Amino acid sequence: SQETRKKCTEMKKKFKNCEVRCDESNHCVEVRCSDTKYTLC
Repeated sequence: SQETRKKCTEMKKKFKNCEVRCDESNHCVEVRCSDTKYTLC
């Protein structure tokens, strides 16, 4: 529980230039830099 919101904060630390968006419905954090877009579930 809330491992996704933790992971979103962590991905924002690493990828603050990229669009790191938090979730809870899918428990998957999508990150969207420009050409590179990846989702850590």
